[PDB]
Amino acid sequence: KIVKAEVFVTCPGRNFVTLKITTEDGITGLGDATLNGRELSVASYLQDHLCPQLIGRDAHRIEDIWQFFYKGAYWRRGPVTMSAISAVDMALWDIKAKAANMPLYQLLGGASREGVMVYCHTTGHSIDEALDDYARHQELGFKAIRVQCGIPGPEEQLWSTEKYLDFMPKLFDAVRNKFGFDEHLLHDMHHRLTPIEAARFGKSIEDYRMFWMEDPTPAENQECFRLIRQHTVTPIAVGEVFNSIWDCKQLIEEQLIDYIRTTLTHAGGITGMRRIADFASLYQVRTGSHGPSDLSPVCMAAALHFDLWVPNFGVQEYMGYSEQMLEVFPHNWTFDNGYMHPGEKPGLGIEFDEKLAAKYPYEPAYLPVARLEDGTLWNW
Amino acid sequence: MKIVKAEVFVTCPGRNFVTLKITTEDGITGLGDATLNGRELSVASYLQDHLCPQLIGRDAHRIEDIWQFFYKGAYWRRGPVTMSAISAVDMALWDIKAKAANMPLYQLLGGASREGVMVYCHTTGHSIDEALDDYARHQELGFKAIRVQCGIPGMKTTYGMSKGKGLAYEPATKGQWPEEQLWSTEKYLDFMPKLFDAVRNKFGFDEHLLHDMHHRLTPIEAARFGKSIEDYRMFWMEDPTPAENQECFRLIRQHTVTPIAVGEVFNSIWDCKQLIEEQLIDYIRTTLTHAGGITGMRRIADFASLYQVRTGSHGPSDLSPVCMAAALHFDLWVPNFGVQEYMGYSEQMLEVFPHNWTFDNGYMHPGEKPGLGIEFDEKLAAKYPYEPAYLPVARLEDGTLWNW
Amino acid sequence: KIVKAEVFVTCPGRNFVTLKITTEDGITGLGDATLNGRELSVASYLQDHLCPQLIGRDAHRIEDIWQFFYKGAYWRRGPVTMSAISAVDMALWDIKAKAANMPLYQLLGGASREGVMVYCHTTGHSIDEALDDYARHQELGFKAIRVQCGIPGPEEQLWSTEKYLDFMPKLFDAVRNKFGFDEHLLHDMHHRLTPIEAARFGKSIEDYRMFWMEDPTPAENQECFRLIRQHTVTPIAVGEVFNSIWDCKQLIEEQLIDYIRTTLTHAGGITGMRRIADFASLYQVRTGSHGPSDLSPVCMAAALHFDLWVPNFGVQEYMGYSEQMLEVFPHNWTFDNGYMHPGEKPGLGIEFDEKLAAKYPYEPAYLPVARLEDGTLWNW
Amino acid sequence: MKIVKAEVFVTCPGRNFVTLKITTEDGITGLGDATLNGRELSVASYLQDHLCPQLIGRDAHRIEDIWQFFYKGAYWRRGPVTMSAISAVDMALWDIKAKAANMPLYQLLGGASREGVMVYCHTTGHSIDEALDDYARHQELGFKAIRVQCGIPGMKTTYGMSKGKGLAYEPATKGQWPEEQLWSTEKYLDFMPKLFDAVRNKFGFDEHLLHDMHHRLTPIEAARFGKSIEDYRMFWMEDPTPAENQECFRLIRQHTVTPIAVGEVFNSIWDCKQLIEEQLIDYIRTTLTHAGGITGMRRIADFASLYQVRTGSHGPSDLSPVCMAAALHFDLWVPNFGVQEYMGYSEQMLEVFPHNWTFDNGYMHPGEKPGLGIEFDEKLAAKYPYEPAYLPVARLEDGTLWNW
Ligand SMILES: [Mg+2]
Ligand SMILES: [Mg+2]
Ligand SMILES: [Mg+2]
Ligand SMILES: [Mg+2]
Repeated sequence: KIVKAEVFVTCPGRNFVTLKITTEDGITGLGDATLNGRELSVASYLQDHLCPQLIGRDAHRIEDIWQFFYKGAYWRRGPVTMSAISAVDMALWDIKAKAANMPLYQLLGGASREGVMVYCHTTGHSIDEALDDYARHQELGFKAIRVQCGIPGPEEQLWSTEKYLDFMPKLFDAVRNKFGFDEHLLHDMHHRLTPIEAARFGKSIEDYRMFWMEDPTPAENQECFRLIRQHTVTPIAVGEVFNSIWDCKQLIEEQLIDYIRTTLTHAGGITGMRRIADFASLYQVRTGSHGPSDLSPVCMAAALHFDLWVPNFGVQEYMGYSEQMLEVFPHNWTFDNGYMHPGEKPGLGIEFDEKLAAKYPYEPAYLPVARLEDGTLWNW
Repeated sequence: MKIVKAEVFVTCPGRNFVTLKITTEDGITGLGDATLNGRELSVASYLQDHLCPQLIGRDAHRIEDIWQFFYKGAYWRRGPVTMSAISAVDMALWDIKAKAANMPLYQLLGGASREGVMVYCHTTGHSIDEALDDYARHQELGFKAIRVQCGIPGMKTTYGMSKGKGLAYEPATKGQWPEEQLWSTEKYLDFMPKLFDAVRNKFGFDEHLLHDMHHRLTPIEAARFGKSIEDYRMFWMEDPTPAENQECFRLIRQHTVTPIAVGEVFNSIWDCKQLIEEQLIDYIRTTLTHAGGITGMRRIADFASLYQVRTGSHGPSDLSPVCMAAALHFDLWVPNFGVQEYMGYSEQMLEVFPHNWTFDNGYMHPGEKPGLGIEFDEKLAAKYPYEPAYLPVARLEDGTLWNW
Repeated sequence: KIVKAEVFVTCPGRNFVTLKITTEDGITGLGDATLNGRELSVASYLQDHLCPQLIGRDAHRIEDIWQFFYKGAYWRRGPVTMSAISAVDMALWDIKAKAANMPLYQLLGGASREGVMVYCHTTGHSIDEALDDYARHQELGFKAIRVQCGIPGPEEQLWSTEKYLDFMPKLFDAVRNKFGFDEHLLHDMHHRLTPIEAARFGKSIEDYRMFWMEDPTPAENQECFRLIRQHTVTPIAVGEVFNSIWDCKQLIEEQLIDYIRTTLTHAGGITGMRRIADFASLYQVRTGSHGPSDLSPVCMAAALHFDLWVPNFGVQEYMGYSEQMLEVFPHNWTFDNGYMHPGEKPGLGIEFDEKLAAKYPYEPAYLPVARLEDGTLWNW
Repeated sequence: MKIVKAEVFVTCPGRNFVTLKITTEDGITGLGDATLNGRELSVASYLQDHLCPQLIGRDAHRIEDIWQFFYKGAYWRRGPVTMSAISAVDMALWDIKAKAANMPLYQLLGGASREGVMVYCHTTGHSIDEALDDYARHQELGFKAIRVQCGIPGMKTTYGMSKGKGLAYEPATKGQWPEEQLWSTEKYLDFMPKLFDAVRNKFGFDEHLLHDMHHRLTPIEAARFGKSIEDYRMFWMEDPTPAENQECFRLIRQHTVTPIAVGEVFNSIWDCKQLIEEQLIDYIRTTLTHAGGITGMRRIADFASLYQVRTGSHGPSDLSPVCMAAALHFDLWVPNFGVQEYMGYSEQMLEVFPHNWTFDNGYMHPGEKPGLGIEFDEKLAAKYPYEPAYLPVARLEDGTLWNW
């Protein structure tokens, strides 16, 4: 029996929305509802609408509560809706695993791997800046590195597809010339391109053999990935902004992508993302979960548990966190030579320092938007 | 027209309404509806906490860039909550634009395609006889198109506080937890065609006859049901089966010539693209408040038209009179218009939203007032603070959580 | 209430057919019905058949009049039919915007951009002629330039596909060697090729990264673009000669093109071309409206209004006009550093000098035809 | 044979006809029909102002190059007006070519596939009884195939100057504005199958039974209607739904085995390629005057044949006796021939076009005269100047502008 369903919002120094479920017998569960830029919309969805409906209820019935909130909302999917349902899910699996006196990955089918490969972020204003950044991050032991750097030439940013097409292969060329192959080489395209520009981009970087190119073109219309897929063999990843298998069912069934980047916080929690992962396996599509700063350590934990089990695991993103971010969330995960592992403690193995949290009130922050030279509002 | 104020109001007289009011430097005012039954405060937040402070520097004239700015600029893209917010803005912006133009909004959309807008009512009963009387009542009111339902024998609620035989009008029930209904598809399949039989027998054809299936059946069940009602020439059979998987409408279309409507719960063209392009439906029921306002909904309708799909906008109590006035401008213009749903508003609800549409012999027509032709009495709105109220859920005999 | 629906035909020095609608209260609207080479066919369609039917009628009912002329004609589509209906449409939106005391782009949803990128025409007898032409047009400030030049070796012209395949990539090579990338590089193929020749053409110019190749093969059968699309990543544009969404629905739905070149005068006016534009947006196809001399300034105006609004705007063609052409049409559009903007006056912001117009009677002029060495009549 | 003259004539006895006459250096004459009901002068222009001066140097022998020269050389390619012009040329050119050959035109096409050409008539009534008498009248005239219609009870025009019960023969009404008709699909669906029932009941089978749906229904409506008339074994059900989107015929074909005809309004193989290749129709109703003359129409028919689609050429008052004489040569040859429509011509109309086809017991046969076997009396044509006349439009109860 759930006795309390509480929502917390904190900023050290970025916003996190956290759900805490308490049962009658003292077991306590944590869940991430963080939705970058629309945080208070989810907080209200939970505090005002889902949490009171979680009170009479048996914690054991994870599936039923999921279905109850999924279908019972009537207006069915969506980023806010799912960020909430996933928070409820995450906290209930936290509770169940504690109840099993097990780490979460154990309830899922146990470890399919000894370690979880993560990738880091590297960036510059110039190529030279980028290569020194890659070299220090290689030094830190990551086996997979996502590389970006500036093009020669909400916050509104300026975008030129054309300047990017002509210039950006030059980066991967440099990375490969300095440092060999062996490391996995990654790149985020940030939805900036047309399908046929993405095809062109893919071809032009095939020589450097990317582990993937991610978010090539906006994917509301999943048919738009067909064009890129018929023209390049550079691996494709997508799915940060997805909240549903309905967002990616076509991309996977038509073998248009190699990595699905959906996340526990945003795509349905353990319950939903289990189903998405399993579906992708049939098509030899692998998991490339988003791991930015704006998913809180609660999700990282659960995602290290998920990643430890999934047969078809690909990579985990680990953008990382502030010592200021992490200390609100006492964690027990480890890192060694480019692999992470979840705790071996019951549940998610994660805590929430409420008193510390209360030191940090919500502060408004929005993601940038992109505009052409034109001023036409583009995909950031 | 620099936007100078962007305010959200939550009022409950006596069901919840979320209303956005945008005010311009020169003092033009526009209203937008952002009501999302059962999750209202999330949108209120989505508007109040993130979006309305972003609307403050902006030129109200630039409706498209604003729509795209919020649509894409929210990096997380679709969905009921997000789209409820965006639509409210867009609706308010088009209200302001027609006011600036000194024109009823329909005039800006392309002018009128028709002299008036056909609306349908609902009728119900616990028994077939009851439903026939309700039908006769609405027939004498001049309704040309009527949606009929009635109870499945054996299946009345055992819940003592159910608003029950009401509920078809106001399904969201004041309180904390959703009312739980028991569903049997099998008893529905055997019984419901008898309702349409009896209606057509007593009151022949001449009336357009509508029916809502409330998402309960699977494709092959809906297929059979459509077949079993072909003799009655339904104007439509509505929300047959869950539509997240648009391919699920295929088995239905293969097997019956009963007309198919869907789209109440949709917030985007991406929710219905496949259904339309594949000609799996005849009527698209998406709404201004939930499906992207004037801007987003003109796109859906125009796309639909290419496939000879007509509009059949959802119009329950939980869309505010602002969305209603707006829908009537859209309906009066839209070339591929089919029908408009018109659930009543109580007097209580309407005196908060002074309006100017009219009704005559089954057809509605909006203001000839500039903008939408709708107001929002903030002083009377302030009298009705938010009250929690939630949509039912359905469970099978199993206890299985099912589609409501 | 419309009181007059007048058609004018003038030649300074090229033919234009113009429609002028007057309402009871003095508001006046202008519309382009110019159809190159068949001008008097449209003039008659209007004066003899549509205009008298516009007299009793309410100017506000733009949609209804469109539908009334579209379906009521019984014989439904076609270049002449649509050139007429579009003229009626254009003039009625001119009237409506005046009635709103607004520039037209405002009624459409307002400006999505600060400027409208145009491309110019450049040509030669030789490559050197072409490059000096490009350099002077770059000097004039265009950011997009369509390049043609002669192959070494109605008016009937001679055509050799084979000489063109072997030679024409040599041009883009020269343009890129002299002047860098940055500028958008364009080319018109004039329907001259087979689908598989077009595929070959596309591949061979991929190295120069064209903004587009336009009208690769005749498109009555839209399936003929499939072959080019599976073999090249050079962007494709098409649609000058289209009058309908039915002409291009398959090309867009199957993601066979990147730019749709339909025009207000020829494809249904604001009402029709709004629908075509919107449909193309779903597939990330962008607008590349034809802007030749034989669309009159009335259309240019309205097209600058349309272009200013369309979310999915791509480019506007601006072949340009004679000082002799423009002075019949007092205009208020501007040009600055490769961008155009429509007036800020009510309506289209365009006028028609009738008295001047009457100085210039119609004169017969036809487009060339193309013939192989054979004499077989080919696609010009 | 150098073309020396190329003239357009517009005459009205008493409906409009546009006729092209081509004259050769040696003095062979050929006539072509270019009539486009309701927009006649546009084609007249398209011929007179641009095309006929282009036909002046040319060798009349080169029919194909001429066809392509105008087809492609008009940079703007298809369409009712353009194609009306091109067909008129082509028809005149093939008339000249058979004259040069001293042969009836059919002989040049491949010779006769049949001894004669089946034609269908129309019958109508305000009531079913009336229509049955009209049926009996045409049955005794020897017609083997008959198209039947009649009024939908309640829906007679309230317009005092309507030619009304006529109109099925000459729908284009002299004047300035189109006559406006009110349409109800729902009343059509409930009533019309009763007409076919009554016909088959009084006069059994033995007659081929045809019916024109006039573009009024949507795919699922047409689907239902086809189903509802299966018992009567219609020879065809015609123009079911607008066909700009050829995919719209799919829902129809999936649901009924009632035969489907379409193509009156088509000007090109591109208008019907998908419909044929997908086997969505049984009869292709394109015409010599509107669909590309002998040259373009042999292509359409041959393509159709691959799919077992037969020809069912439209033949109303608004195709001239030149197009009729031409159609009978085409029909007599074409292997996949289905039926020919034969609306009468008044005596007035025919004395302008001295002809030589014959009719015997429901079958027509063209001249055994060289060329088409048709003339054009220019002196009597000159007596009847052009009179404006326009096709109706239909509006729904709504005022909505709909498909006529
Ligand atoms: Mg990304
Ligand atoms: Mg419903
Ligand atoms: Mg071109
Ligand atoms: Mg017909």
